[PDB]
Amino acid sequence: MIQLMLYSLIITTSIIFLNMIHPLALGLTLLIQTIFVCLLTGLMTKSFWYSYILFLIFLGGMLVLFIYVTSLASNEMFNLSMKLTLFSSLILIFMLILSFIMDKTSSSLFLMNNDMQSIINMNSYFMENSLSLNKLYNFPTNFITILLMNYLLITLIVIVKITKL
Amino acid sequence: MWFEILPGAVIITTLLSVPIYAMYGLDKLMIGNAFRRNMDERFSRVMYQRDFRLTDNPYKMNGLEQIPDE
Amino acid sequence: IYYLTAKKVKRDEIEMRSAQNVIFPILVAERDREFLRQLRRNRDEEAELMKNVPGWEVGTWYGEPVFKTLPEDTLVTPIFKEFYAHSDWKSYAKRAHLKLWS
Amino acid sequence: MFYMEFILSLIGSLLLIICVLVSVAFLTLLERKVLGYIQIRKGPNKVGLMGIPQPFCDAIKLFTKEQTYPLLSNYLSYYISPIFSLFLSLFVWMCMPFFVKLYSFNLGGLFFLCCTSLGVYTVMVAGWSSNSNYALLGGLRAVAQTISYEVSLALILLSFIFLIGSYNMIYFFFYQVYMWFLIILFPMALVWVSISLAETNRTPFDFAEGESELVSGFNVEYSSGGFALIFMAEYASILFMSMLFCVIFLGCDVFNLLFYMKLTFISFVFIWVRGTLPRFRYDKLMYLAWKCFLSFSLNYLLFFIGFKILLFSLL
Amino acid sequence: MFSIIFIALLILLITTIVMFLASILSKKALIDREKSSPFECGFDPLPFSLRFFLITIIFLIFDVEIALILPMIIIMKYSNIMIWTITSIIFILILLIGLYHEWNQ
Amino acid sequence: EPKDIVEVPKGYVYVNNKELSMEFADITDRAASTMFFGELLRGFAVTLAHIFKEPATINYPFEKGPLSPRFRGEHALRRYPSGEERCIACKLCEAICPAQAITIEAEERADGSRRTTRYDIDMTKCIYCGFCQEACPVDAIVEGPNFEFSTETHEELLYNKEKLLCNGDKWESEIASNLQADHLYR
Amino acid sequence: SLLKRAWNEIPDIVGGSALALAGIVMATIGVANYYAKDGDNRRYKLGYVVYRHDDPRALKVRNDEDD
Ligand SMILES: CCCCCCCCCCCCCCCCCC(=O)OC[C@H](COP(=O)([O-])OCC[N+](C)(C)C)OC(=O)CCCCCCCCCCCCCCCCC
Ligand code: SF4
Ligand code: SF4
Repeated sequence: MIQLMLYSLIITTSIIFLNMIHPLALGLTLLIQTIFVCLLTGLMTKSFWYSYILFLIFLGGMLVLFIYVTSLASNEMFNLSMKLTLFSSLILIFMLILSFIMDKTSSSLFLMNNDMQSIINMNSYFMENSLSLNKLYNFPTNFITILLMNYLLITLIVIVKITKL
Repeated sequence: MWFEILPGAVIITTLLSVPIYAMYGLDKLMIGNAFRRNMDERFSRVMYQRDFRLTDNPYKMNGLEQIPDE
Repeated sequence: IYYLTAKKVKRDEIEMRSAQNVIFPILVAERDREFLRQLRRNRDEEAELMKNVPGWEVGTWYGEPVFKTLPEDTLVTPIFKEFYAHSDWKSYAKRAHLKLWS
Repeated sequence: MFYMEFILSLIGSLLLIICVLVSVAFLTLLERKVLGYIQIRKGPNKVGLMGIPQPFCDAIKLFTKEQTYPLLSNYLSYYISPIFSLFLSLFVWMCMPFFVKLYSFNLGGLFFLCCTSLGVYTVMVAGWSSNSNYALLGGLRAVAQTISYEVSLALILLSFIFLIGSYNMIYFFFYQVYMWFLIILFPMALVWVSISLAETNRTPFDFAEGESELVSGFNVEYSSGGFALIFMAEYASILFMSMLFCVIFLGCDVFNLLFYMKLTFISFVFIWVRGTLPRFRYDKLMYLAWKCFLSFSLNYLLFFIGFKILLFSLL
Repeated sequence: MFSIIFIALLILLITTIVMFLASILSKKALIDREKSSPFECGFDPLPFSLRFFLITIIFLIFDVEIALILPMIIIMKYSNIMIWTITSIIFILILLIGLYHEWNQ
Repeated sequence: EPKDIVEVPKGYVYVNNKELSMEFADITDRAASTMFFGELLRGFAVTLAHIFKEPATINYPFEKGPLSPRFRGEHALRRYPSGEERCIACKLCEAICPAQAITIEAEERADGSRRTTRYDIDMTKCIYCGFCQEACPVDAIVEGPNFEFSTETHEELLYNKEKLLCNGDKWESEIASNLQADHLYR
Repeated sequence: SLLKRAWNEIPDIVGGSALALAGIVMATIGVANYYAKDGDNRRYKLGYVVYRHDDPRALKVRNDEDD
């Protein structure tokens, strides 16, 4: 049910993202889309680690650059329209009552949670967020995360050169 | 003199002591068990599921009186 | 002092893990018996429901088998949507939404 | 699934929100009182009896004054910053270590870092929508210091998580059953005090929201209820930093009354450094956040990497 | 997580209701030309800064770097010890060498 | 004891003239004060010791702070012990008033006296300098002890002759005590 | 010299580098102590782990007393 609520909220924020043109308003629409995307990717998974990782990296880490650039880009304020708010509310109530009149068992995702797994599954009882993150720090896939940290340092070296400081 | 700060501080000590202690009363009222069941490990959630399967109150005990005589 | 405290915490969690390993096989056998019984009633419900759809037999997708290159009497566990089929949404969210609610 | 868990979680969260808000009001009273006693002068008095309903005198006044706006035409973006600020300050408290179960936050440090990473967002919409160059300068300065010590705070708490072996906040209790972490982490205690006075704008890190170099950084156009919500959100952040100091370093001790006495004492310490220290500069604060604290963070994280490897062989 | 959505929506609803009642309780006077003006001290009245932008970029690079330091507390009891130590020492040592090199240059 | 960068002369004192010490004991002392916040600990201790001090708040208006018998407050017009007004309309106070607040208009009275028909002091213009009581040959105009005379309205601070005479009638005891205890200094 | 200048200007970084060198030394000490014994065969397994006597892993189990 709440997965369908997040579907409806993402649809509504995407169509208002298509409608609006003010750059900080699109930045605000992105920062409120990232929360719903984080929660909706939290519904399929065993545990909410990667939603937290996407949260710190994308919203609190990266989009603040977008919010700063779009804040200094536009001198003017938002022109709030009650027509777009009314249309968003109408399509939101329509999509929630459409989720009310729809069977939620067929519309639920087939991806297993931590409790949707079998009871006799030995690997699920060990430690939360342990076996999924294991391949980051084991042979031979540790070279990718070493290359990722090197890639981030090289990215900073690129950014200092292209902005010319 | 300097003991007039303690009107403004000890009240801070009381109010923030409220949201646990009242629950330590309140879980003893409607549940009967003072602590709600910890949902950190998956085995605790499975055994809580087993209790709520066995009885409609998961904090109600199924002791040795449930076992039939044989 | 932190080493002594970590040793105490380690022996406490090893005690809890050993108690979990004691409790586990009885619950595994109980789940085994209920899983086999529920598979029998699910097969019976699918057999009685599909008595009018042409070209349908129980266990295969319209005649074509689901799993090949397997022994003829093997068993694979059905998926959570197919096992919790023939049931309301409240039984699906009864099990699937225990971690998500608390 | 048993419904009294939902009912008691709702009741406990609303009781936590109410008690946090009244403790915010009495924390403003405590700060005005003992901050006076930092100097020779007395604190609030003469209102009600012995100055006790002075924050209610603040609340009646701030909820009655004219809600002025930085421009006359469109000012709905002016509204959304104190709403989200008070929402985050009352929402961050859900990761408090409760021994009786309220929310089973197995990743509480990540939740705290998320709410701190929104602190930059509410102060950025505070700065931009107030239509003034002082407001934009204060918002940019606050975003600068808060993202400058966000990385440092993440590394310091990441070094602390190596001690308990997991991200569960209640695991701070079991590793503090014999001694507090103030003994083992005293330079980390001083660094964490410098961190917690930087994310929340206090006097040692006050170039963002001071009354000297700017008249006010991002509260310059906020008044008549918006300033009240912003003030309550900032003092709730002070209360959260006092609690989070008292969980990590001092023993969690959630039930004991000595834990809340120590929480009031760390709030007293926050008001004690409010009256003592002067204010850092932009260049010296970029020097502090990215070189000294970052180097100490990575170095003593290496120290706990070696120590947790050394104890893993011995245990 | 479903209880967290309910309590966060309740905090948002309570704060919006409190602010709406504060806007009703606020004393409504005649709106003015000068009262709506942005405040500059006294007499009535910024470009892009690259240094703050590279401060945000350094914050972003170190934030994505911290997001790879985050998992290894859990993995320490469930991985190869030599590989984990080599990756952790190499990770923080290359971070420290890069920080000191960017300090010196 | 650090050496002097600049040789200090006899009649002067030099600040920040000490050389920076280079022996290892002083370097370790400065290093520990930098790392462990020792000077900040001394500042915190000095700050915390003032909580235990006596507050100097004098609790207005039940307890009022010290004044002096020479204190300059509300201007007032005195009277003789027989009851005749002291002000002989001699106009040295208006001639000496630097803000020119005093306006005097004088006519001969019925018995032949010189006493005023108009004596106005603009207390919004008066700077409370006390030149009028020094320039008064009789002790007519005087600086009263009163300073709690804040007004709601701008016109109420325009003091007439009747307001000054009422101030002289009201405040006569303290003004006479101050003039008895202060006349030999002047 | 050079270490006196670093101890004069930047003493916290010198102390942190001493702590990091000590942590690297005791990390190598912990790795050598872990691999000196049979650290790959942990005493307390997770889950329910059983071996029959025909398995080669059943001959490598630890019969040490609980510490
Ligand atoms: C109950 C307690 C009562 C007393 C305390 C009450 C208050 C509670 C605590 C408050 C603390 C203060 C908070 C605000 C701080 C404001 C000042 C500030 O930020 O200063 C920054 C300053 C800035 O450094 P600085 O002083 O070098 O920089 C200024 C000088 N210039 C710019 C010229 C270079 O200090 C630091 O950042 C120091 C680093 C962190 C602390 C030291 C950690 C080092 C590693 C551990 C020890 C290593 C081993 C040593 C032994 C072996 C050696 C080989
Ligand atoms: S100097 Fe004295 S006596 Fe002369 S006119 Fe002035 S108040 Fe009257
Ligand atoms: S005190 Fe000075 S300013 Fe006032 S009336 Fe006397 S001479 Fe004029």
